[PDB]
Amino acid sequence: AQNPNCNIMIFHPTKEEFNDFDKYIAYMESQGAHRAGLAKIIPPKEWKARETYDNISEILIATPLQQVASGRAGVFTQYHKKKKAMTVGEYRHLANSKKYQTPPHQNFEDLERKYWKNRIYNSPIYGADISGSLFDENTKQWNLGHLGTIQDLLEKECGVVIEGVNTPYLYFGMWKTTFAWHTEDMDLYSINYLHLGEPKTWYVVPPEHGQRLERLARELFPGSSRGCGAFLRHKVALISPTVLKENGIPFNRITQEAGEFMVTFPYGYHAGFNHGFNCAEAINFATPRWIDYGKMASQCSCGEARVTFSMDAFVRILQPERYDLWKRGQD
Ligand SMILES: O=C(O)CNC(=O)C(=O)O
Ligand SMILES: [Mg+2]
Ligand code: NI
Ligand SMILES: [Zn+2]
Repeated sequence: AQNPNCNIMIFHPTKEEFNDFDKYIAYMESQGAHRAGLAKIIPPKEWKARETYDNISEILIATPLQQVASGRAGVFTQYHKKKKAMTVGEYRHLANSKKYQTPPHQNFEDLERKYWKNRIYNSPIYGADISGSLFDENTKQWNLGHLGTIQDLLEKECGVVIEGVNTPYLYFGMWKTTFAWHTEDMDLYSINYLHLGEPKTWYVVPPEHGQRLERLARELFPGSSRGCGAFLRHKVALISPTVLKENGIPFNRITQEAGEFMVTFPYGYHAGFNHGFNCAEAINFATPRWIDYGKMASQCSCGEARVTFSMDAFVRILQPERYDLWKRGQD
């Protein structure tokens, strides 16, 4: 088997290899990339997402979220406090303010250390889950707004027609803005392009050891666990790499920089943080290989996780037994 230590692999497609998205995902998985739970894709030097980002200040962040932490440095939950709307311009200015800017540091490793030591003592504001794309419509390759849809994948593989659409989301980040330990909705893939700004650091557990993570999480957040058997779906728990080492949880880390794609694979748990003001775009996608992961995906039936319109149909078709109890959580 390829990639038996489950390392994060980095790919450098040629522009010829960058034409067929589905094919290159399949290629990466033939080299074992999926075993890590995450891969890096460096686009070919010829490729451009768009001409410039000169005009993006006028994008509105309707609901910025202040990420308030509770707990110890390496084991904490965060809750999202809703703030007043602001433009990307206002957000970027806020991200560069003395209160919120990235501190002095030698390298990513020094900054990682400061993040984990000082994360809980601060409340950065995130512009997350904003519907839209910054890909130019004339960008034909790896345009996240022009991928085949999950519904069409489901229909090609299983013969069933369902409602739903699937569109990209933008994420405006600043120093310390954090994404908690999670898999994608329905354990789908995700693809994330870092359009501009400072880096994003990612941690990931191999899908074949996801249950080990889940078990640690139940021990670390014992109340949350009683409340909901898929409480990582709530996207609030943080666990540091030190804590993961101490408890024997296999994992890897990598930093994504501007102009790079990351792909998460079905049931690859991930978490991470932003180094400073940036903007990423992301979307879930599926392959034939996803269908069984979707069949087996854990669901939140405590009602905290509150998920998209399009997820109804996935659960309804792939998880008909779960569908009576799950939709009562969604309503
Ligand atoms: O970019 C973020 O903050 C979170 N991104 C992801 O979890 C993803 O693309 O799967
Ligand atoms: Mg604008
Ligand atoms: Ni994700
Ligand atoms: Zn729940």
